[PDB]
Parts: sequence; structure tokens; C-alpha cells
Amino acid sequence: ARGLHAARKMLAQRRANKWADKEWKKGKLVTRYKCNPLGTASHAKGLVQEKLGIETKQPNSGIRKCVRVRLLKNGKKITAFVPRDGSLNYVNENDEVLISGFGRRG
Amino acid sequence: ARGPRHHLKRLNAPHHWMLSKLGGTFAPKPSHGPHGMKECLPLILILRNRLNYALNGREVTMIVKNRTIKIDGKIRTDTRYPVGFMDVLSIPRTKENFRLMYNTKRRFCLVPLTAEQAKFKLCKIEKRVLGTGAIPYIVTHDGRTIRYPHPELQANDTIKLNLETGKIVDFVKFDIGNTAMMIGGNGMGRVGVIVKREVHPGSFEIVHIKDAKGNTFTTRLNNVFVIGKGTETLVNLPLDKGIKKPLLQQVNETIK
Amino acid sequence: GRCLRNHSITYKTPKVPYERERFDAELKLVGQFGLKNKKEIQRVHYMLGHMRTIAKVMLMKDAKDPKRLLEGAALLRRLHNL
Amino acid sequence: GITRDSRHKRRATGGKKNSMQKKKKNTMGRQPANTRLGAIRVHDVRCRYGIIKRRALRLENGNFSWASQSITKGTKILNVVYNASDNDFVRTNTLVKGAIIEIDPAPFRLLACISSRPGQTGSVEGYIL
RNA sequence: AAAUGGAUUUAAAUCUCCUUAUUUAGAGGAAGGAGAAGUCGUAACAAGGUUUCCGUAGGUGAACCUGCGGAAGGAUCAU
RNA sequence: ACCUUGUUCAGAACUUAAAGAGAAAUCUUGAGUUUAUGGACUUCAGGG
RNA sequence: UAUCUGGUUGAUCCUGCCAGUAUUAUAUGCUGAUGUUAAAGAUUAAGCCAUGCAUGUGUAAGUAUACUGCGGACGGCUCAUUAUAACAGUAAUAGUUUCUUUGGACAAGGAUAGCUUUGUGAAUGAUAAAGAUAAUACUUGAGACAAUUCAUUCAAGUGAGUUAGGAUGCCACGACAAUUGUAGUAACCAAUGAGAAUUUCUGAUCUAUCAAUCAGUUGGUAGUAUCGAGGACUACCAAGAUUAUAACGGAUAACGAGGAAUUGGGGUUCGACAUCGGAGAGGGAGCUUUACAGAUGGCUACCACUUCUAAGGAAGGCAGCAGGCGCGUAAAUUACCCACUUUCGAAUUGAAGAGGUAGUGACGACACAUAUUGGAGGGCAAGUCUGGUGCCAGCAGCCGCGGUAAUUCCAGCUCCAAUAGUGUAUAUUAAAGUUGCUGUGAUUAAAACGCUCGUAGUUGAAUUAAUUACUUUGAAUAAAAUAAGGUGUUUAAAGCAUGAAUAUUCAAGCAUGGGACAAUGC
RNA sequence: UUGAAAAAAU
RNA sequence: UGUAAGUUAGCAAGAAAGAGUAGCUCUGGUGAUUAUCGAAUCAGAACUUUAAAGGUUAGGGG
Ligand SMILES: NC[C@@H]1O[C@H](O[C@H]2[C@@H](O)[C@H](O[C@@H]3[C@@H](O)[C@H](N)C[C@H](N)[C@H]3O[C@H]3O[C@H](CO)[C@@H](O)[C@H](O)[C@H]3N)O[C@@H]2CO)[C@H](N)[C@@H](O)[C@@H]1O
Repeated sequence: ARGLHAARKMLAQRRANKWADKEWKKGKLVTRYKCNPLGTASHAKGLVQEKLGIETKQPNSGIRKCVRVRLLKNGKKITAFVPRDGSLNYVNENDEVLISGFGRRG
Repeated sequence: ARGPRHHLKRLNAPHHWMLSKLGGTFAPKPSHGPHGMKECLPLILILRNRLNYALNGREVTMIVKNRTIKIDGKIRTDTRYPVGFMDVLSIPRTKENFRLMYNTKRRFCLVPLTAEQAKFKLCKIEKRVLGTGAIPYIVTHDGRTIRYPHPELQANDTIKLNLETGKIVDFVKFDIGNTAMMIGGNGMGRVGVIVKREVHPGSFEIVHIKDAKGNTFTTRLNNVFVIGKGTETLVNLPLDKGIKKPLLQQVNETIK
Repeated sequence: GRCLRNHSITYKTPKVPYERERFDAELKLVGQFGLKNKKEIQRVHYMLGHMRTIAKVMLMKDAKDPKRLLEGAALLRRLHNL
Repeated sequence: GITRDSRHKRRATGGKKNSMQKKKKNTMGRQPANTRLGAIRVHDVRCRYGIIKRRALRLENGNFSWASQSITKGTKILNVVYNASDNDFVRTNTLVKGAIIEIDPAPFRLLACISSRPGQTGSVEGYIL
């Protein structure tokens, strides 16, 4: 499609071929505003419901303290990692807890 | 917008008004008058930027209202009167007069006028129209309506007007053997002699003009303002004569 | 855009944050000139690149280029009295 | 009122236009004043820019003309005979331009087609075939 | 020239049919994924002990087995 | 006509390469003429 | 700065992606010596509002022992709508056009104000009627054409006109204030008007799980309507218009342009918000005044709200400036003054939450006293230091470190990068030659339709001694801004205190030198 | 001829 | 004029839903023989009224 007058096939090919990436496509589907619990927000405020401990994966061992938090804008349930050592005691039931993503993008 | 616009923002003003960008939010709007909006300089800016008589624009009202400034054959009392082309400008209370003139550096320059040469002002014929009653008359550049003119006049010539009598003195035709000074865009501020005019039946008429030193520049017909016939200068040209220096003596000269 | 008053930056952080081939040379200039921090080193580096590009763009044309003569003479003149 | 804008029509391809703004006053429109027969009754409507239009509802006298002898004398119109714009305009005896009317040649001897805008000019004028 | 009757114009608001977006539906039903040491088998990687795989059809707790045709990415570049 | 041999056109293939390409196996009737990047066209793919 | 690094294995060579990296804009933890500059209720709610201010105006030149005139159709705020709609460049108005401004009977007739005269309501910028009283409020009056409508003629500059003008017959409005100081009016022509409004050409994100769409729809005739052209509307006539070169439809967390972030060239993302154009004032709808309003700090009706009350009723639209509730991760004072810039006015003075100053202000930018943040296994600078915990607590963006001798945890000592700064989470760009025209791969890593025919599309062998494209020039081309010419704000960020010719215009369009390569058929 | 399996991490 | 889900692709279907219908005076279209003659049928336009299938016959629908 190299021809000088074939500037419609090349543009149409790129429009078609651009939808197959896993990263930019997330930026045009309406799922961030729908399925993402955070949406486009940096932080999410919520309420504590349950205290849970997730065991690590196969190579590692131990129980990771966590809390099941229900948001105030969506009402969905998300498991949150209590930050530091012995910090599960600081959090309480029915209190405002800030939830903000993780290191890996989204 | 629902109707006419009144407040002119500082940046929307024409760039050849010498205005700044941080001075204030608004610029003085020229009222309706003898010349266009962007073809003018409001009288308030002349007495505060070029003349430096007043610290601020409040004191301009304490000057024009006193029936102090005389323009053309009459005397005005409008703070923001639209001052455009080379119409004379006299201030007898300071014993000095000027003339609003273009220059080759795309600005509005003021050439002083003596009392002997402030008695008349040049005008440009815009159109010749056969009015009612078989009464022809010609509309001038300043919008002046005049009575029965010379029948030999065309719609693109120039008429030597007098202020007090308000009568035609001399006429210079638009031909190949004359000289003109420009009022256009890039070409404005340039004087020269017309050498060739090409007519396009489609849209425009294009004319070729040669400078005094041999420089040749091209411009549109609507930009032509004839200043004389046969390389003769009928008014006081600005300090730079209206020649277009080829930027060799601007960057280097300004160093010293 | 929010404000009419213009603004600009002077120093740009180097891309690679930790190099031993750039940490040693920074104190060979900080100690020598008695500089306070590393801001100044980045600021002059902006300055050198400010004119290094200007010399490079106009060096690619012929010696008879009117813009090369106009800005070039001003470029050399500005950089000679300094 | 009646707006003459093109925002309520369709495109050349049949697509329907989508609205952006409400009605604008610069798209004025007034109900037609079908100039019927009757006594002299002409109203004055204030148009845009302050100009006044002689709005006519009923007139009986019209200033006619006949160029073969260059005489223009007004006369009373009997009734409208034929209209080229609409057939129901004949029965209502409305006065519109290009409508054939019949008259009494009382001052023309001692079939007229209207050539004015009685709804706008406020007066009726015509000529003789 | 004020109330008021009537006929037009532009028509707000509302009732009935007619598409796009967001939700409630209980445990409900059928999917999928994740979690160190939980059962039953040996299916695959050596000829994996019946060479493996593809299409199709049937069967069966489970991998899978068998029929027809194809492939070597087979264990033969060969009489 | 058949069998031996020379020139030449079309066809299914094969041997060698110290050369060209490739990540390598390998390919050479290209998988060569490609960071020294562009002969013309169509289709497909974007970690599992 | 045209740049990479750790991670599949016993080890090596690849594809491949994850994480690391630097920068912009949002929020937040910790810290915070100054000077200058400066963002600041948009994202979720164009949601709802107590309160206070934001449009008024008197010169000698209208009326004097409030009426009348002008303005509130500007300014200011927000970005809901909106996908050839708006907008930008450009061209036409020989198809329309105002407001303001600038050039052309020595005196008539009247009643309505101010102030009262008697009040009615709880109030609403609430309203009654009795007496006069002036006009630059209203008619008249006359001192004398102009310009429109219609039918017909003489017919020129003009790229182009049965055209500007003139002459007829004729209808209509019909003037030059009965005008003030001890300037004011009627019209008619032209400019302001490159203006306002329509309109010509070119240009917009994703989608085919949108393939056929339109019936005033396409055009003609004749009228109506509007300031003005036209299906803008009406009556008749014919069936026509778009469509694979993406018509019709759908989504946007879509106002557009100037521009901003980041770039080796090429590109990608953003733009409500400085300035221009557009739209709106809780929702459409209908109108008044006027030169311009479909005006909402104008009116009315309906839907949904709010305020006082004497229970009979009354007005209100903070998406204006502060401020209140909610919304949220997310955003300032219920301050003073017209001094700078400008606008309005009966015009040198009166008004402006436009505008300026002050206040909070670690969004950011520049110069700069002498103090914190994170880490110390690799990417990446730094400990072969000592106590505890014993695959448990835990750290770790990734690879991993911990199951009793921890280079990584909780602690004690030290120094490593930055410095008024520094970690954190999200989003934009570069790396990404992982979106690829410049610039990818297709035997085996992911990927050549089972094969052939075929319309649209793309690409098409050599040869010659009217358009369009291409190419070189110009013209015109908003400012701000991009890179800067000049200029010691003490340098710099700044600012323009001579104004760089400042170059800018991608896409289109206008005129022009050349026809090699090109598309159109005789 | 028959011949199945070997708990997770260091 | 319009007509859904389902479906054996035939049906559902008279689906559902909406508009018109009188009287009088006219006009046009549909043929045979070379202007005359003959048929009930369809369409359209004015004007009027007590606004029209309903005297009788004559599906309720989802
Ligand atoms: N991942 C979904 C599917 O899982 C299937 O299998 C799933 C299970 O049947 C399989 O279970 C295995 C079991 O096979 C094996 N013989 C014993 C082992 N303990 C089980 O393991 C599973 O269950 C235990 C229960 O505590 C969990 O601790 C463990 O994390 C989980 N993997 O582990 C898989 C995940 O649970 C197939 N592997 C495959 O079809 C597919 O991967």
C-alpha cells in the first residue's frame, strides 16, 4: 500500500491495527468509568467491613493482614492491604480509610 | 453577541498602536468617524504616548474638552476622536503642530507641521457617483462629501484640498508617470514610482512600483495612495523619506 | 494557559540519576568554584545548549544565506563581548 | 414566532439537523395578511431597525396603469377573477401580486393583473393587458 | 381606548404506542479465576511402555478411548 | 519411433558453497539483493 | 544527551512483555529562613442558596417659584448543548443593514407630573381620587422639496447590469422643532462598515455488534413572509437528493480556533479557563421596550424549587463578586477604593465586586540564610557494623530477603542522592524500531485467507527536439505565544522600560516563471 | 506377557 | 396507513393501533365501430347540514 495516492488504506489500516494493544485500548473503552472501582480517582474513601488475612503465594509463606472496604461512591467491596507491621490494630470498624491503588499501574 | 461591541481588549487592538500587554485589560475604542477602526489612532493615545503631555488618560479629558486641539478646518472636543491618515493636527496653545504619518517600520509617526503648511490637507478619491439630480460627486478617503468637483476626475485619483475654503486646488491622475506612498501591509511606509499595473478581471488589480533608489516592490491597487506626479513630493515626507532599508543598517547601526 | 505574564525554567535534571562518572566530576566544579549546590551546573548546561543548537541550525545552510548573516553576526557579536 | 431559519430542515442527503441554540430574533416572521376586498383598512407594523411597513388587510381602491396611452387613474376593483398561485385565493377575493382581477373602466373609458405587494406596500397597483 | 366573545399562529404541560443509557431480581442457574503440604487414576514429555497431533462422530467419573481421512512438528531423508 | 550427444524453452526436484541472510535449526528456483531500511497489491499479529 | 537496566535457563542465543527511568498536571504524608512573580469550586453536582454589593446619569446650553433623554442589548460568569453544526483561513453581498460619530408667524391648541387634598393595606419597587401646574412629553401650525410604490422610456464607469442617474403618468409620508444659552429637530445621500447578519471553497475523534437513507424530501412556476437571497412557508408540477471516496445512525467523561505538555527528524496527548467566535442564565415555550434582546441582576403560562404572612395574599432566579449546605482525593476573604486601563452619562466632575490594592495560598517560576525525605542485596549510592524474631511477625513497584549465624524485618551507630525541598498514588510524553509513512514481523516464538474468479481501491512498459497536480516567487495574512533582534528590572525569572523586516498561515484560496515526472480524451 | 505412584519450600 | 415476541419459515394476523365514510352539483380514468353507442366501477373538487356503516346484517382485545 506504498502508493502515493493510497493514503486512505494506510490510515484505515492503522486505525484498525491500533485497537489490538492492551494498554491504549484501555484508554478508549468505557470501562474505567464503569468497572474500575476507583474510576479516574487517585484515592477512594470507604468503610471497613471485615478483617481478612491472605496467605502469600507458593514460594513464600505467611499471612498478609488485610481489610475488606466498602466504598462511599460506588458501594463495591475491595480488599485493602494494611500498610505496616502491626498496623492492623490502628484501623477500626466503621471508620474513614483512604484507598489509593498500588505500584503496578491500575 | 446581541449588538455592537464597546469594550476593546488590550490585545485585540491593532499592533501599530504602540500599546503594551500588561498595562491594563482594555484599550480605548475609537468612535465612528472619518477613518476605520484599525486604520486610525485614537486621539487619547496621541496625547499620552507620542506627546507624553499627560501622565494618565484622565488628564486627556482636561485638554480636549477645553477646545484646545484643532484638526482639519474645525476644532473637536472628543477624547477618543479617530485620527487616521495624514490629516493635519494643530495645537495652538503649545505653538506646535504635527502630522500623523506612516513609516517604513510599520508604525504611526508624527512629522511636525509649520503654520504655513497646515492650511491644507491631501485627500484620496474613493469613488465617483452620479447622485440624484444629475449631480456627480466623489467620496474621499476621510469620508468627506464634497460638492461639484472637476469633471475630469476619476475614482482613483487624488485631490489637493483646502481646509478653510473647502475647494479643490490641484488634481494628480493615476497613471504610469507618477509617485505614490503606501498605506498597505508589508508595503506600507514605502514610497516609490509606479512602473506597471496589471489588471486581473477576476478579483484584483496589481501594480508594480519602483523605489527612488531602484528597489522594486509589489502591492495591491487598494493600497496605492498617489503623493505626486513625476517624482515630485507634494507634502513633507517623514524623517526616513519612506525608503525601505534592506535591514543592513538596522542591526549593525543600532549597536553603536 | 492561565496568566499573561511569561515564565521560564533554567535547570533540567539529568536523565540518569546515579552515575559515578558524573558524581566525581560534579565536585571538581563545585569545590573549585565554591558553589552551593548542583543547581548551577545544570543552569550553565542549559546556557551552552541554548546557543549550541542556534549555531547548529544556521551552520547547515550556505554562507550566502541572508538569515545566516543576520542572526549569525548577532550571535557571534553577542558571544564575543561576553 | 414563525422562524425562517434553516435549522429545522434536513440536509441534502436526508440527514436530520441537531439543535445547538434556541430561536433567534433575527429570524422574525409574521402571519400573512391576505388583502381581501372591503373598506380601506391598512395597519402599520413596526419592522426591524425601526422601519414601518404599511400592513393592509382590505382595500377597495387601487391606482392602476395602462402604458399604451400612459394614463394612471385609480378605480374601484369589483372582484378577483383568477390567481396563478392558488385556486382557493379566487373565492376569498384576496389581493396578491400576479393575480388577474376585473374592474370597471369608468375613468379608463371616459382584466387587470396586480403588480404590487399590498401586504407590504399597503396599496394596490396594476396594469391592463 | 379598558373588560369580554370568536377564529388563526407559535405552542408550554400531560395521557397512549415507539429506541438508547443506568439500575433492583432472593438463595436462583450455568461459566471462569485465584489459594504450600486434601482424594481417584497415568492421559502427555524416552518407541512414556497403544507414536503424537488435526478435523469430524459416538461413548465414558476422570484424564481419555475408538471409527474415517490427513500431518511429521516421527522413531524412516536410505535398498 | 526407441537408444548416445550438443544448443535452447517450460516443469517437479537434488549435491557443494570458504559466499549472502538468520537468534539458531536452516534457506540459495530465497527465508539473498535490509539500520547501506521505499518494485506494485491483499490478508493477518501484538506477553500468557 | 538520536542513551538503557533487572526479570523465563545449569548456562547461552532470540521474540516477548513486567518493573525500573526522566518530564508535565492532580491529590496527599514530612519539613518549611527570606525577596520577586503567580494558579486557585471544572472534572463527582449547568446541584441547591440565608445574606451584602454589583447600572446609573444634571452642563451655562430640554422642563424648575419630579417630568423628559440615554444606558442597563456593554461589561462580567459557566461550558449544558452541539459531528459539516460551530470554528479557522478565504471569497460574495451586482442578495441586506441600523445605533453612535463624521461630511453634505414678536408664537398656536391643549392635560399629564412635582407639591399637596382625603386615604386604603400586614405586607409587595403596594396601590385610590379629588386642584392646578411646564416641555426638546403630545398634536398643530407653516415658513419651501426630498425619498418610497407602480406601468413606460434616454440609455455610461463597471471583469460583468434596461445599472448609479435623467425623463414621464401617478400614489403616498411630507419636512429645515412655534428649539434652549447670558447648542436642539425632521428626513435623504455617503463614510465609519475589512463592522453586524446571511453565504462560496477547504479542513474534525472513535464506530459497520450502524448498509442503504430522505417525502418539504430534490428542483421548477407563482405568490406570501422577512431589513434582506432562498422550500423559509404556501398552491401546482416532475421524481428527484445522498450512498463503499463510508450516506443515514451511535458514543464522548466534544464548545471550536490562536495554542499547551513532550519531542533527533517524524510524531503522540491536552485545550472549560488570558484573546477571538459560539451557546446558556433551574427546563423548554410565548412576548414587551428599543437601533441591535427571543433580554431572564425584563414580563407571562406551565413543571420543580425558595422567602414573608395578620391565613386574605406577596416575589425570587448568586452558571456575577464574597460567603453557606451537599458533592467529593480535589480548590481562597461574607475587605477597601474608582488611584492606574476602560466603559456608560443630561457629558472636564456622577457610576462600575469591570479594574486596582490588601488576605489565604508548598499548583507552579527566578535569586537565595544555615533541614528534612527516602535508602544502604541487583537495576541504583551507600555498611563483608550488633540485639531480637525463627517461613511466624514482616520488608519487597520487579528479581527476592526471613524455617534459630537475616548484606533487605523490627531496632542502636555511620553515609548516599536531592535540598526548601522530598516520598507516595493516578494520568500525558520519550524510551516504544512494543502501533512501525520515516519504522516492525508472518517456516519454527503471535500471526499468509484451503484455492481460484471478481467490482470498488491501489499500482500500471517504451516513444513526441486545455485544465489539475508539482515546483519557484510574491500579495494579503488579530493580538498573546513559539525562536528571538535590541534593552545590566543589581544578574536571572521578569518588563518593553527604539517596538527587531520580527519568520510563522499546516490545510485551503489569489496572480506568476518551468514542464522532467504525473491524472483527465480528441 | 505384566511393570502404577514418589507431599510444599530451601 | 401500520402491524411485535415466537415460529415447523408455511404461519402468528382481521395481530395490536390510527385516519376516512352523509347530501347536492360537477370533473377525470377504464371500450366497440368509423362523431355515434354501451357497462357499472375507481379517483378527485367545490357547496350545505342535525359531521354521516350502524333501521336490518354485523370480530371484544391482550
Ligand atoms: N486453574 C483452573 C483449572 O484448574 C484445574 O485444576 C485445579 C484443581 O483441580 C487443582 O487442584 C490441585 C490437585 O490437582 C492436586 N492433586 C492437589 C492440590 N492440593 C490441588 O490444589 C488446589 O487445591 C488446594 C486445596 O487446598 C489449594 O491449596 C491449592 O492452592 C490449589 N491449587 O488445582 C487447580 C486449581 O485449583 C486444572 N489445573 C486446569 O483445568 C485449570 O488450571
